[PDB]
Parts: sequence; C-alpha cells; structure tokens
Amino acid sequence: GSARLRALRQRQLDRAAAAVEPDVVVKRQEALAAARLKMQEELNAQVEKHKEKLKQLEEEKRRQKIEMWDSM
Amino acid sequence: GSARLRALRQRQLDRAAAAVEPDVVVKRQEALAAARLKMQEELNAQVEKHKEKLKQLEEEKRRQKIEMWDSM
Ligand SMILES: [Cl-]
Ligand SMILES: [Cl-]
Ligand SMILES: [Cl-]
Ligand SMILES: [Cl-]
Repeated sequence: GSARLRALRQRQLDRAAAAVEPDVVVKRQEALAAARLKMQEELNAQVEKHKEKLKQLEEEKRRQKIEMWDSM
Repeated sequence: GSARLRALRQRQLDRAAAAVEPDVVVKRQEALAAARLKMQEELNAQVEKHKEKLKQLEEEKRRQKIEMWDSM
C-alpha cells in the first residue's frame, strides 16, 4: 500500500457516505417529490381532457339520433 | 321558342323530378343511413378508448401514491 492509496480510500469512503448524508437525502427527496407533483398535475390534466372528450362524444351520439328523426 | 327548347325543358323537368323519385329517395336514404352507422361505430370505439385511458390514468395516480409511501 501507500499514503496516497490510504488517502484515496478515505476519500472514497467520504463519497460513499455522502450519498446518504442528511443534506443529500433531503435534497434528493425534494427532487423526487417535485417530479411526483409535476407528474400528478399532468395526470390530472389528462383525466380532465379525456372526461371533456367523453362529454363531447356523447353529445355527438345524441345529435346523430336527433338528426335522423328530424330528417324523416 | 322551338321544338329543341321544348324538349330540353321536358328533360330538365324529368331530371328535377328524378331527385325525389322513390328509387332515388330510398337509395339516398340508405347512403345516409350507412354513413350514420359507420360514424356511430367510430364514436362508440372512441368512447371505449377514452374510458380505457381514464382507467389507466387512475391506476397511475394510485401507483404514484403507493410508490411514495413505499419509499419512506
Ligand atoms: Cl461508507
Ligand atoms: Cl383527449
Ligand atoms: Cl319537377
Ligand atoms: Cl384515447
């Protein structure tokens, strides 16, 4: 071994432990939570868009029937 | 006037009346009804597709929540 290698190991240990230090853990959670919020906003907007489309399609179905009876 | 013009008028009258002759009326109705059936089949398939999408989006919303609680 050597002094340089012993220093390298210690720095690797510092890096390995840093992944789960409290500042890192909270920042990484905040990043995950912000991504989840964005994705929930997008899912919600899609849900509303599909509901609106279903409303419109039902109205077109009703119109097709009325139109027929009107044309008689 | 003239014989050719009197014949032309009579043929125009035949054409004008032909639009509402019974064979024409039934064939034109069958064309309208076949178009309506096609459009109703397409509306119905769209309705089912949007319902399926809504089902999937609701499942993704639920998954996002479970995943969070699981990650704690
Ligand atoms: Cl470590
Ligand atoms: Cl849509
Ligand atoms: Cl006529
Ligand atoms: Cl869809």
